[PDB]
Amino acid sequence: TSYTLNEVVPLKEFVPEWVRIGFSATTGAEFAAHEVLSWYFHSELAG
Amino acid sequence: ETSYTLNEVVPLKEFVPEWVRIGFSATTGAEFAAHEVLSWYFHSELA
Amino acid sequence: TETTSFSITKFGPDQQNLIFQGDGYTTKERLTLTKAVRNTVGRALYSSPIHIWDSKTGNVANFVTSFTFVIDAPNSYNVADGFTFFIAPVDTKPQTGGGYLGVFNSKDYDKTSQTVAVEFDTFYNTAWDPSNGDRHIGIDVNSIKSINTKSWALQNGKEANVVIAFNAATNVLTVSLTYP
Amino acid sequence: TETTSFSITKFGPDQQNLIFQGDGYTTKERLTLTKAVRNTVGRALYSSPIHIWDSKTGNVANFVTSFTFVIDAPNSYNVADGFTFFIAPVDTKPQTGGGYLGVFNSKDYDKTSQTVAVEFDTFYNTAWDPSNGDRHIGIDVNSIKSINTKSWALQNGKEANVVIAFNAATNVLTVSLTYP
Ligand SMILES: CO[C@H]1O[C@H](CO)[C@@H](O)[C@H](O)[C@@H]1O
Ligand SMILES: CO[C@H]1O[C@H](CO)[C@@H](O)[C@H](O)[C@@H]1O
Ligand SMILES: [Ca+2]
Ligand SMILES: [Ca+2]
Ligand SMILES: [Mn+2]
Ligand SMILES: [Mn+2]
Repeated sequence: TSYTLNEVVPLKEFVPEWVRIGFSATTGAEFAAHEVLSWYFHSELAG
Repeated sequence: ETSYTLNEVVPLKEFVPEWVRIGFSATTGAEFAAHEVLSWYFHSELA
Repeated sequence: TETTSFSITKFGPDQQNLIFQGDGYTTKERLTLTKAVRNTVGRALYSSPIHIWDSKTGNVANFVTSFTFVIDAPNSYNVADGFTFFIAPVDTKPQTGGGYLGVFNSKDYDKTSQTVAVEFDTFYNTAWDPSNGDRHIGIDVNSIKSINTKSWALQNGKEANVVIAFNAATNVLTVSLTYP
Repeated sequence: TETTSFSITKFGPDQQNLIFQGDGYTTKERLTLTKAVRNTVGRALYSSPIHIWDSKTGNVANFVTSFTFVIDAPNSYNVADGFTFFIAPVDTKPQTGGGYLGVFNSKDYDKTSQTVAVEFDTFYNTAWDPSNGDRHIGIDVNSIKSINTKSWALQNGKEANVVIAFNAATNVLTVSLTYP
């Protein structure tokens, strides 16, 4: 079962030149355990 | 086409912590020279 | 040219290449962002800064990330708030908890936030979520109010594999989640 | 399985994924560790800790690194002190300058050092360097006195391409320096 979403987001208008990436999760009045099992990342920036 | 190779068995697990930082250093003392790095590529894989 | 790449297939007890914030920590070879307890936040950041664009050339990076995650709720009705993958300033710290997912503070566009997140939202917050009340995948830039959303049916305790990719030439951010 | 990778084909003035120490800085597309100036120490570290071996399993990592560097001196006679690629604890700080190359403090073995360095040494320090007085590539573990060295002729002002590889199956560290 898959779900796909695509959007144009010109990142350069929104984030600084240098960023840290990561995951976030919260609970509030209601809750669930949130867990990541594996993670691969790759970025490339031409110069 | 001028090359210099040195090989040596170094059981790193005996000398260094599990988690390390890697990098470069250079120094001058009473004599000197400019020491510059133009590019750097690294890849490690731990199973 | 600059590239940064890494992969972690199994999380150890001391995963020193991650910055943990809030209650995030690693356990049973998983990164646990929250336990099943009320009112918590957990974040984990890769330790190296990533160069996403450069002002002297104007070039912008492509990137790809994929991860598998599990949301484990008691029953599929008592579940909140969700999970995010985000891109933020190097000094990012936990923001508001609850339905703001630890990443934003307002439904009002805040240019000083300069964080974009792809959220996997499990709880409908009437003030900003899609009116239909569904769980959804959304793309957020500078507010908790997604610019766009796709309804998603949570499969509780099931692993979801997601790929998120951004291509600088077309500025297109592509999100894909699959339950295998 | 854990992997860490990066390349910086060209250093810019704002290289935030490097930690700079002593007088090392980045300029004119170059990382400069030292200018041609007396009495300085410059170091640069990659910002992410890397997992080189694991005590839970006893596995150790394979890694390879490549870099190209330039030593530029007034003339070929008065050249000092050298350049190192090193591996050290996460909280590593500059040690003694001059002949100790910023990474060690003694010619005596000290297991508290926990540093191994591959050095490209251009000045002959009679207390520990090869008695032939030759410029040399050396492998240092916990002391500035190399456990093995190879003579190298400096081509002053020319760039050298270095590849260092470690193979965990055999524990062999291979170093090759090539001028065009
Ligand atoms: C009902 O409000 C509280 O709980 C929900 C669900 O957890 C969160 O969205 C919200 O921000 C508060 O924590
Ligand atoms: C004369 O001794 C000094 O200068 C040389 C050459 O720079 C260094 O090797 C040494 O550590 C001292 O600083
Ligand atoms: Ca919500
Ligand atoms: Ca020397
Ligand atoms: Mn939402
Ligand atoms: Mn030496």
